[PDB]
Amino acid sequence: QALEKYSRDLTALARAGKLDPVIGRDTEIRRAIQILSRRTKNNPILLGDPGVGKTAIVEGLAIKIVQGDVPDSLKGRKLVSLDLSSLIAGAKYRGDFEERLKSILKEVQDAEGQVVMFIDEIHTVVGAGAVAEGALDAGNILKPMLARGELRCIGATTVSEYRQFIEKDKALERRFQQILVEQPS
Repeated sequence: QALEKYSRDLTALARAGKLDPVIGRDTEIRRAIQILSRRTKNNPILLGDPGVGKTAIVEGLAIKIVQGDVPDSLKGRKLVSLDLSSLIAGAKYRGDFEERLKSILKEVQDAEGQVVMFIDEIHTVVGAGAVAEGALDAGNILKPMLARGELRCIGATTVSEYRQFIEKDKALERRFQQILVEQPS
């Protein structure tokens, strides 16, 4: 709330048997877990073309969490996927857009690491120019939060978009660990 409105709860979906089995991704999922367990460089970012099924890896992580197959750092966590398009479409002015986004993210922060957030197309929230001037830019809120390590976050994007919008930003580069997803599975 409005986290519930503007996110999909992957851990809840996992518990209901609503996520498809993920095969051939044990290594990638294990790596994401290791990354999420670290002090600073602890935001895994899945890189690969759309056709490799990056979201499935996040769904696999949700599955592992709910069966308790994770370190103390992730035991009992809720894993949510942020729905930015719905937030953008539902707002018209910068003020209330940012207030609603801050409200969602404060709820995550107040959970003090009990909530992990997946952000797909993450280059679109880093305030590096993917969002048009004059358009509603989540980067105003998410760039500083991510750069300061205020979120437990998994991201996804393409290699080229990562290199364009995230690479060269030393603050984000420091926080993120790339996981290359080479082939569909």
